[PDB]
Amino acid sequence: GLQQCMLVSECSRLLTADSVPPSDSTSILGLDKQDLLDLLPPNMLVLWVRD
Amino acid sequence: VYRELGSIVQELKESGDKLEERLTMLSDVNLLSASKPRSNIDSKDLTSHR
Amino acid sequence: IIQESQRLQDSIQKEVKHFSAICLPALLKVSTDGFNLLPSRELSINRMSNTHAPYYGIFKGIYESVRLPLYKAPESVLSHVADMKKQLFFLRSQLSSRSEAI
Amino acid sequence: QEQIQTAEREIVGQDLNCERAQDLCRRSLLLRAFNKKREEECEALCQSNKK
Amino acid sequence: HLLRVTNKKLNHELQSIVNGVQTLMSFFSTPETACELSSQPIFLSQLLL
Repeated sequence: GLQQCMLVSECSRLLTADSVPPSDSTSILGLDKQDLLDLLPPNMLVLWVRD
Repeated sequence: VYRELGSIVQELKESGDKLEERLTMLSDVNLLSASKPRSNIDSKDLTSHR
Repeated sequence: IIQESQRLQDSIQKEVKHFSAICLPALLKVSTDGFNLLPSRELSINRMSNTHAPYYGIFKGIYESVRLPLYKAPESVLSHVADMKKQLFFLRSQLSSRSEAI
Repeated sequence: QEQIQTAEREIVGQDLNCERAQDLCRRSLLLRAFNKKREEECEALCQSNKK
Repeated sequence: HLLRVTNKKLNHELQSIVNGVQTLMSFFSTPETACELSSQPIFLSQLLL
C-alpha cells in the first residue's frame, strides 16, 4: 500500500509539470492525474496505511 | 449511412492527431536519455561559470 | 477510413518505444524564479545527489581536486575554494616574509 | 584511521541508490495506466464496428 | 507483454472496421458490366425502370 501510494504520487508529479494550465499541454502517454489516482488502493486501505 | 461513416472518420482522425502530438513530445531531445554530459559548460549553468 | 486506420496502426507500440527512450527524471521540472521550469536534475544542488546523475562523475573529480569531502553540501564548494585562495595568498606572504628575514 | 577511511570509501561506494529499480517501477505504473486508457479506446472502436 | 496484446487487439479492431466499411460499400457499387448475373440490384436508384 505504502509503495503504491508513493509511486502514484511520484508519477503524478512527473505528469503535472506544475507548468501553467496551458489548457493545451500534451501529457506523457496522454495520461492525466486522474488516470493515475485510479490505480491507488481502495480509500480504506490508503487511510489505514497513512495511520 | 453518410452521417455514421462521417463520425467514425472523425474519431479516427482525432485519435490520430493526438498520437502525433504525443510522439512529437516524446521525441524531444531534452527528454531523451543521458546523453553523455556535454563537454562544454552550458551558458545556463551559472554555478560552473562562477 | 483506410488512411486514418493506417495512421493508428501499431499506435501503442510506437508510443511505448518512444517512452522507453525518455528519462523520467527530466520530466521533473521545478521553478526557481516562478517563471523558468528547469529539470530538477539540472539544478546545481543535485549534481552530487545521485551516482547516476549526468554530471556526478565530473563534480566528483572537482571535489577530489580541491580536497572537499563528498559528504559536504554542494553549496560549500565555492566558499571552500575561496578559502583555499585566501590560504594561498597567506602562504605567499609568509614565504616572502621569511625570505626577506633570511 | 587508514582502516576507517578505507571502510568509509566502501560505504560511500555502496550507497545503494535503487534508482534503476525505482525507475522501472515508475515506468511500469505509467504503462499500466496507459494500458488502461488504451483498453478504453479499443472498447470504443469495438462499439463502432458493431454498428 | 500486456501492451503487445492490447496493440494486436486494437490493430484487429481497426482492420475489422476497414473490412466492415468495404463490405458495406460493395452494396452501393453498380455492376457496370451487364454480364455479371450475380449482383442483384438492392437500391431502386440502381434503376430497373
